[PDB]
Amino acid sequence: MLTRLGAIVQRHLQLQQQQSDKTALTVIRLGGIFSRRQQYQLPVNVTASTLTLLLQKPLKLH
Amino acid sequence: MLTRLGAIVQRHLQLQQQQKTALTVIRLGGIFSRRQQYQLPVNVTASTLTLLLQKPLKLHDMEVVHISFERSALEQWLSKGGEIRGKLNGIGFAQKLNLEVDSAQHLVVRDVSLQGSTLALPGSLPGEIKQQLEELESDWRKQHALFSEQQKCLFIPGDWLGRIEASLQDVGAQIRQAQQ
Amino acid sequence: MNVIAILNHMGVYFKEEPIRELHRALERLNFQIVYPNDRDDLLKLIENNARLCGVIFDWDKYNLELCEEISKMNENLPLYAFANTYSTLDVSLNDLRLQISFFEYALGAAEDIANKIKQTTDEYINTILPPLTKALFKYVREGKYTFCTPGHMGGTAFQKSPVGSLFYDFFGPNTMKSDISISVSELGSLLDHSGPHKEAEQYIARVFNADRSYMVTNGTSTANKIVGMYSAPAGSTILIDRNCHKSLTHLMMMSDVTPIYFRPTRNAYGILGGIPQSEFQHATIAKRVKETPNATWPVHAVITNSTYDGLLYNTDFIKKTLDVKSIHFDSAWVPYTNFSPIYEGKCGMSGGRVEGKVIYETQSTHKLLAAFSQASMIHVKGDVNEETFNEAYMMHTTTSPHYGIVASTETAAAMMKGNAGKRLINGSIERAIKFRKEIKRLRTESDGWFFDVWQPDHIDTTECWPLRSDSTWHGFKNIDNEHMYLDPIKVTLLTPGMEKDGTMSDFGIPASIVAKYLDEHGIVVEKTGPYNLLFLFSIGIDKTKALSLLRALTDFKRAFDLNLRVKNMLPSLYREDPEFYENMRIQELAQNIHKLIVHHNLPDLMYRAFEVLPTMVMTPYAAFQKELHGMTEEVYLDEMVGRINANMILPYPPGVPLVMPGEMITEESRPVLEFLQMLCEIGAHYPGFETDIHGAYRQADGRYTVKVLKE
Amino acid sequence: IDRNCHKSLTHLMMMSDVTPIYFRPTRNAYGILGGIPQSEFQHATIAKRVKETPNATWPVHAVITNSTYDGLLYNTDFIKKTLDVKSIHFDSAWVPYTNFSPIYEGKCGMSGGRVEGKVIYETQSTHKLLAAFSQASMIHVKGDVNEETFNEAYMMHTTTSPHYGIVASTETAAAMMKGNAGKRLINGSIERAIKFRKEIKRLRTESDGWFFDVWQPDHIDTTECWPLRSDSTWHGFK
Ligand SMILES: *Cc1c(COP(=O)(O)O)cnc(C)c1O
Repeated sequence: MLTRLGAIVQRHLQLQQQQSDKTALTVIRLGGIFSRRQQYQLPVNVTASTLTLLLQKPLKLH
Repeated sequence: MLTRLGAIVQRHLQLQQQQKTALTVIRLGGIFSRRQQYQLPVNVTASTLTLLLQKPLKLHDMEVVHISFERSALEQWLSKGGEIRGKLNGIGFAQKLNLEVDSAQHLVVRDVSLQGSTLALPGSLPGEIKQQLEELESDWRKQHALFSEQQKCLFIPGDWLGRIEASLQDVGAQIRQAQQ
Repeated sequence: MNVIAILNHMGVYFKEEPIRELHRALERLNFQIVYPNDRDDLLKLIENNARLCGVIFDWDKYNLELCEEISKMNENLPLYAFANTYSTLDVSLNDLRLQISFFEYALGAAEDIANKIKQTTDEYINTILPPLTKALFKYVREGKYTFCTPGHMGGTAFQKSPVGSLFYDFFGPNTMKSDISISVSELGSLLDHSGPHKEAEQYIARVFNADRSYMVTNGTSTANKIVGMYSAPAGSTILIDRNCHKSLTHLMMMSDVTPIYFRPTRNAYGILGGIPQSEFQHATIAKRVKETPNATWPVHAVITNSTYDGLLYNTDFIKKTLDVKSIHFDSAWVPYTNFSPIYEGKCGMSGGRVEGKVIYETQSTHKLLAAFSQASMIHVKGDVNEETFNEAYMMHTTTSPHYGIVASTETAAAMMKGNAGKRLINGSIERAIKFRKEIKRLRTESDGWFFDVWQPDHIDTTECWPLRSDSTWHGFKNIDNEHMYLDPIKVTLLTPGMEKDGTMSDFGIPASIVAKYLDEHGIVVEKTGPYNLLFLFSIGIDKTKALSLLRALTDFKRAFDLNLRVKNMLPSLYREDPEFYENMRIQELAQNIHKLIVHHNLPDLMYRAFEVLPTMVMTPYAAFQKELHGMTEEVYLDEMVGRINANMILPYPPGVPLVMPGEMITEESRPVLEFLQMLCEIGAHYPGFETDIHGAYRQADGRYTVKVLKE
Repeated sequence: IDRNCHKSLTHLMMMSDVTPIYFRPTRNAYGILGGIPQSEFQHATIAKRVKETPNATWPVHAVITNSTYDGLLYNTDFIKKTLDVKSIHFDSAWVPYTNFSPIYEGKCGMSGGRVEGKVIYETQSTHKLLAAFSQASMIHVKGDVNEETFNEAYMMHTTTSPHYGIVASTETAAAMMKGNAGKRLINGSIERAIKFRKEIKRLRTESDGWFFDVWQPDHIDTTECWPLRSDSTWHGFK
């Protein structure tokens, strides 16, 4: 069922990456009295130890 | 018991080397502006202890032979400061005395004539050692009582009785030396 | 900076006349003119005179004897060489950093030449200075903002009070105007780490070979606490060194951690050795975890490299064997292990980036360099959490720091770049080795006793002397080879009084008497005690202070051999007790103290009191929680054996922590009590030689007092 | 701890395992916050927030921002009697002069005497509105409390090698104000401030158009601290 569930997630994420221009990712720029800024990821929107991310223009990695 | 008696006897001699009769005022570490003091540690533990003096004085238009202070009130005056209140001859109310610190680390009670009077504490096995020694001694008597009833077994060699009894008498000879 | 040098004389008139015209033009802009003689004269006007910035010489006379020697001392030094018609360069002048400014021998144009020298000198000032210090000097002459902090505003409030004018005239107008806070935008903020402060950290780390460096404005004691608040959460395990500092003691009392103490080596003279290589193994560290209650895997390690005496370690073996992702090297005494070929691979910054690990260093700035007080650095070699490690800096530094210290902290890093900075480290080493040879030369040729230097028998080489296993000068039993190194600039003087096997002798003079004699002439002894000494030979110790130390040592032998009086030798000691020191000579006091050392047995009660570590019952953080409520009692000096102490014992001599605040003294550490009773019976019969222990105050009968917790 | 706290006071609550209780100071519409009302200092108001806040016992310390960042003094004659806190703190980081003038009596913690059973702690800033180098402050203690415990926290934050150039200037600020020659700087700054306040109202009516206004009562002829009454419209505090 793992090799079959991956095909369902692949088909589900295929229709979600086509309309990914509605909401993107944004990291805060904390400063005030501090040096280098901090970087983080999605908050409670992903309740799992392995979160997923979608990209607009696909590239050839590895 | 060797790992227990060997530590209690080692702890007994550790406390005996720690300790006519005078009261030497001691200090503490840290960083403080003025000078804070404190009473004796394990030497005195009572709440309403008494203190003796050498040369008697005339305090409050009367003589006194012993002055008693409160342990709860002595810890505050010697640390926070202010004034101390102490009764005379163990009776009456806690009147205010002219007590201050001495250069020789003593407690000089001043009067109306600016006289010196060095205070002292009355003379007397710690309580911590006695609590652990009596519990260990009772355990040795229970183990020796079991052996002093089943030693008549016929199926036991005779050469083994010379080493089992010697191991019990060696522990008993050491537990009776520290309690002297 | 206004010295102009004009070397040599051609003898002709068409070349000396422009020199005479330029002599009257440079003096109008405040410049000193000097006339050196031969080639060796100009070389002495650079090493001894640092305020020189102009060298005028003929290009067609010494085109190779000057361009090579000057390049070996300064790279950006302007060279106002005058060329001729048939002038050219040389093939051996391509790999040399020089600044040559060509001119001519034209009459009447001497005024235009003076304007070019002044502008070139201004370019030299704006180049060697960092952008943080350069912006601070320019803000005084141009930046004039009102309604800012502090309230003095360049010394304005001091000009309205009679008592304030005396304090303003002491420093200077440029001193008060340089003290600015975060109310300036063109200079940035120290805590913000942006603008000039951003490039300043990348400049210091590049000079001292590091990835990222900080500018601590609260002394070295603060930099040691910032690292401890990173790899030590509320409930972990650290590997702190036994030979720690008072700053590291408070670090263990503020974090709820379980530290593990090591067992450094030592000899009989009191010289602190080092930690053996067996303690850095994996089976040794994991063995103490199960034996110590409430302790997990250590995630931080603190190593005192070097110690207070001056003995470096081997970082090439610790970075591979010690499996700790947070190793700390307290380099608070060696801020020079970089610009010298005899220090490669000996510190934490020397080498590459170790994967999975990182090196921490807290180099002191106002100790052996040149800067204002309350200055330190944090050297990081690797990848750390800057988003969290910086949070510990704000807990000890205010939001309005003093920029006068920041300008001097970065200045020490700017004084090291180039050949002008490399000669400061090597110059102190050459003066130290020369001082070491003068002791052995005046030892055999002399007639009687003489001081000795704790050094090997062969000191002809110029490098760090390793502590081998087949030597007798170090006196360490079973020492690891290629692990302990000797600091050349840290000269340890050994006074005659002991033997080579660790025993005593009949004739001997303690080091405490010699330390009081050096203070009469102004020489402050860094470390003293039994039969050892210590002096600091940093970059600020010139040849005057080095030669003056030997003269004071030779005068002590003359006053001791002739048997003089104490009043006619030590006037400061005589004023403490003129009645007792009346009919006493220098030989009577030196022999009475030496007999007390043999009688009370000092070397034996000291070597056996530091090896056995006290039984640590609870963590040092739990001991401070009982003091906050008021549960601290008092016991005698002999009643402290068997209780939980609250303060750290720092006995002098030597100067190492005896019992940590939170450790119980059991019967296993028997020489610990015998060491405290030995110092009290010896420092209670002669004024001036009292016992100095940070934790045991002097009373009125002889026995000292400590502070423990309640039962 | 007071609600209008500084960034330095924020890190203090993150280093000590304590349960702070925040107040609700008064405020208007111009962004100028007033002060904590007198109802918050009562015994029925403090004890009400203890039961509502889990893991909280009887408060033993109180931090009061007096004055605030804008400069609004409170009334210490009423706080030292109603507020039942043995350790009341006054963040006097903006008024290092409430002593050298008779129009500042009974307005700070140092004015008056020693409160029986209470202590006053103040952190008066030195390099803010005085004359000294940077990194300088003072801690005023008015009472008979434990000093060794309060002294151990000083060495944990301050290094063992202080800078005497700042210590010489920190004490100088206390010497420049002593005597009549120093008191003229406090009264002189007040006279120059009142004169600047009158120049705004003078150049407002005589001008032709809009002009700046000073947040001050309609009557500024007196030379003292103008109280915030309830029958006025300049403060705007409801
Ligand atoms: C001297 C020293 C310190 C104290 O340095 P400061 O910058 O003056 O606080 C801290 N640690 C060590 C190892 C020292 O030798």
